[PDB]
Amino acid sequence: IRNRLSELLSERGLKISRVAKDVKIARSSLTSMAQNDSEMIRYDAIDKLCSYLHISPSEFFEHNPINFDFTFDEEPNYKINDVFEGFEVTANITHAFSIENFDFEILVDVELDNRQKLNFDLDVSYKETEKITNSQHRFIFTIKNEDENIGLKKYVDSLSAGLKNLLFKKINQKLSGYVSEIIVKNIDDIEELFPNKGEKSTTLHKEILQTDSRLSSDIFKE
Amino acid sequence: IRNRLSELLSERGLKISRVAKDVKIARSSLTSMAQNDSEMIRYDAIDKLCSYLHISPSEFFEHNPINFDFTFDEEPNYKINDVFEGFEVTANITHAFSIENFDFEILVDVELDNRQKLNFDLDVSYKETEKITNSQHRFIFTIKNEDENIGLKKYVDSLSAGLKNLLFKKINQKLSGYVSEIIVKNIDDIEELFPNKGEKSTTLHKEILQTDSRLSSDIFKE
Amino acid sequence: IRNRLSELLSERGLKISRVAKDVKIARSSLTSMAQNDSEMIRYDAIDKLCSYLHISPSEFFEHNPINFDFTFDEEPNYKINDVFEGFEVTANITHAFSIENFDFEILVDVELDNRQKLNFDLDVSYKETEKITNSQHRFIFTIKNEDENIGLKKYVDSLSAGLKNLLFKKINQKLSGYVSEIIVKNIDDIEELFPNKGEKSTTLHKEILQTDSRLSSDIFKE
Amino acid sequence: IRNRLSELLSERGLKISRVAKDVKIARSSLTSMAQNDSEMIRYDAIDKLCSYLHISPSEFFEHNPINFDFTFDEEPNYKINDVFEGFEVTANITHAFSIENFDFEILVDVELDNRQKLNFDLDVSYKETEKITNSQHRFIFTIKNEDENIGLKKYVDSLSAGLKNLLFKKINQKLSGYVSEIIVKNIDDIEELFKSTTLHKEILQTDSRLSSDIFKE
Amino acid sequence: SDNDITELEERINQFVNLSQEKGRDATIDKTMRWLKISNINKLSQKQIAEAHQKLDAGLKQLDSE
Repeated sequence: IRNRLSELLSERGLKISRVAKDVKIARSSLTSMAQNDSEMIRYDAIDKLCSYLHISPSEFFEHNPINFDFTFDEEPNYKINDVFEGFEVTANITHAFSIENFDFEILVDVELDNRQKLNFDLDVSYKETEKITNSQHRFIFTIKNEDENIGLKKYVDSLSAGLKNLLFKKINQKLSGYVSEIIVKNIDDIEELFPNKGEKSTTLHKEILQTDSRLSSDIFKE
Repeated sequence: IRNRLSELLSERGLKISRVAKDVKIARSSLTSMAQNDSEMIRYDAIDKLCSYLHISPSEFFEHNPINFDFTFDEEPNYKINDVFEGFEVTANITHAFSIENFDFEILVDVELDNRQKLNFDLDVSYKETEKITNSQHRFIFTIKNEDENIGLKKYVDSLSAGLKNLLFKKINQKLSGYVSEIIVKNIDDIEELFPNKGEKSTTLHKEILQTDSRLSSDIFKE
Repeated sequence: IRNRLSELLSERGLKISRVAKDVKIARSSLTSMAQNDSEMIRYDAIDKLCSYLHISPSEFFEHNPINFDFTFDEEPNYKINDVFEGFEVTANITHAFSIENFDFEILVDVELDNRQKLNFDLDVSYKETEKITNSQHRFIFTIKNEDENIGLKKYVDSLSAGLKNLLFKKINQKLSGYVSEIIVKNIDDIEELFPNKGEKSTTLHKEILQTDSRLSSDIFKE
Repeated sequence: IRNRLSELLSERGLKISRVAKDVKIARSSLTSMAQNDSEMIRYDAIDKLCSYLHISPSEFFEHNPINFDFTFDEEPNYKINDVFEGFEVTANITHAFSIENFDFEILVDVELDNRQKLNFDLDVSYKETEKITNSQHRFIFTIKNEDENIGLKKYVDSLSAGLKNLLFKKINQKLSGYVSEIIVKNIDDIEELFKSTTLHKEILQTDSRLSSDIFKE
Repeated sequence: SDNDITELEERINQFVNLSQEKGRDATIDKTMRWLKISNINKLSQKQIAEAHQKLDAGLKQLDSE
């Protein structure tokens, strides 16, 4: 689950740097652990933080027994047309290529407190290559059978907002990694001849891996 | 703070192996984490255990805001006579050498919930090289000013029995490491020519490092 | 803390050279120690000066128990555009480059007489590259959250004017060193091909290190 | 000038290590500075100590406007007798040799708070050798003209006990270096055959102390 | 372009002399280093024109100085 550090210091009003100066914990590690993204934590860290904030681990750690495990299709139904519109001169994923379609199945083995586990199948298809900035884009996917997985949404929204955001992050990150992996195997290296802004030269590979595809559906609104 | 895994599974009656088969966590790592000795843990690990045991992290982690930080003398008052009574032929620390005296100061900065911190000085002297087995010995130390640090004992016993045992472990381990470090720098290598039992050949260095010196005083009974 | 030599000899009307001739102390060392900048002092020096001025160390050492410790961001939010305006031909920091922005956090752990310590966070941003002379410039920074640190200012102004000036010096010097360090790592050597006044040829590095950036805010007026 | 950190800690019973941890200063430096042995002090050190001990620098630095300066004769009146026998058994300067005479005048200026300063001349002659240890013997010099130094005793004991001890330490070191410089040049090194020491090194280690009614400690 | 190299040489020497007139030590090798040219005699015309831009700007700045 996730440490409630972000919620804790938001309530306290303190800053990560201020906490780090107090508990003698490295700023980078502490700020990363402040975010729920960190997958590992140290007992030293939990001791120092719980003491500094004068709180038991109960408040420090937010846990919901409902475990959401996600599995993706070994082979997806993916078609990626290659349209090389000067990607090397303009670093836009659109200029490098375009997803004709990308549909596959995401199996979610939602587990309650009891070992009883319910599996939900998600027919997820690529919908649009949303352009967040002129520099980078975010692939957007959509669940065709989301109406079938209405019970899944009931379970998702049954959790805390922080835990809901943590799931959304986990889903987005897994999906991004999966999509970037598939595309990088399907699309040849398209090195950017001119560094972007002249600051650094990044190959299409670096762009697609950097590209973060967040699923969009009523199942996962926030 | 310590994970109460040992207490949790003792209450449940379950075995570490049984839990590992259930939560898909490596037996060695899980059994080490079951002991309070582990200094690191994973959010995935706490998620899986809290869910398996159907309990909030409150029960999973036991935290007392009273932090006991220990510091040792850079230079101790140590005298170690060398009496080489055939250590190579008989692997007994006594055969290798003997501590004439080993006294030094252990500063404990006990911190309450408030930043108010109280420091207790421990005049700790070597008392006896207790022989746990015919193979290995445990150095025993004693606090001369333990009566002065009666307030420290009041704070120690004010904690939970599990946390008290964790402190005793931490103190013993730090003291062992310190003593072995000093001795190994003061005593030349006395390799054991004949492997002990023929199973393996271990040098005096390996024996003293293996040697675990546990402090003995009314301050720390259990 | 600071020696009051400057204030002492200003009151006496005597000159540093005159004092040095009297107490047999090296002019350079004594004049440096006359300024509060020197961080080290000799017992012989305090004996000779206290005797010469016929005063107890009370009047020599101005001490206020309020300790102001300053810490800076390991990584700052700094953007430094490079403008190649002939720095070599003209030794002006503006000609070498320009700070687009330089904001970061300065943590001040103000400590009262009691160990109780209060930490103040300073969002400090580069404001203007003030040109003190045609030869050199002083970078000027400003505290965005200075209004939040109004209590800090209350503590600053609660000290003596000499001690206030000493803090301002310390803050300026730390800030200058920090800024020059960051810039010298970010900007390549721009050696000056033609020496100005033919006295010496100085690389931009020497100029930026020589450049002294003094923070400007209502927190620190004098 | 007398650091009272040492005295202050004895007052409060605070261990040197405890203070060093609290004020984030090296134990070695703090203990060296505790008896005002080091002749250099950091502004940071005194600031931290004053804040930590809740004291003004007045209770740390004790200064008596009075100043003492000691000048030794460029040429002393000394005679040497070298036995060269018995040094070998165990480090012992007395068996190796001894100083038959070592009478010399030391010009001491006791400066008052008023610019005027008082010059007092004390003549110290070799009295005997102190067997502080079998390894080390400290030469003893007695003041012949203690009559001229009656006011010297009054000024000396007019200072605080710590300051007196400081003076005694300084004069002892100065006398020891003076006599060692004078003697080592006229003394051939004797190897300590019975970890390796040369009679020269013995001379360097051997010190000297002025035993007189003017300086009893 | 021997006519261009004379114009470039005259301006760079003029720049050196003005620097010396300003009291700033100047040497031709350094002003050549500013142009970062290996041989002034043999150079592409566009580079002579590009060099001029450097010298004229620098020459003017010492005037302001």
